[PDB]
Amino acid sequence: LVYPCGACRSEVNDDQDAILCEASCQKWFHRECTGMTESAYGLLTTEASAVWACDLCLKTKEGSVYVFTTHLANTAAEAVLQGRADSILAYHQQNV
Ligand SMILES: [Zn+2]
Ligand SMILES: [Zn+2]
Repeated sequence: LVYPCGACRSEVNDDQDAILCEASCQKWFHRECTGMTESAYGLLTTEASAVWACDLCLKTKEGSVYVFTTHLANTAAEAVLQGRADSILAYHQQNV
């Protein structure tokens, strides 16, 4: 099969950091095509109860587990790294 990046349209390969808009548009995105940080990527992909939503799905409220936009994933991860949140789910819980 082939999996075109939802933003740049080239193939997303297994050796590339990538996230899936799995609860909506069903497209893979290269991490660097989304604005997501490395830390947000590492923490979100490790959390099986978390799903990510891409910017185009957010724009039309497509589809309307814990849901993170790129911005929420970034800020939750920064709080984790700073020792200000115990985990990205704990941050989501507190902040919505
Ligand atoms: Zn891409
Ligand atoms: Zn999407």
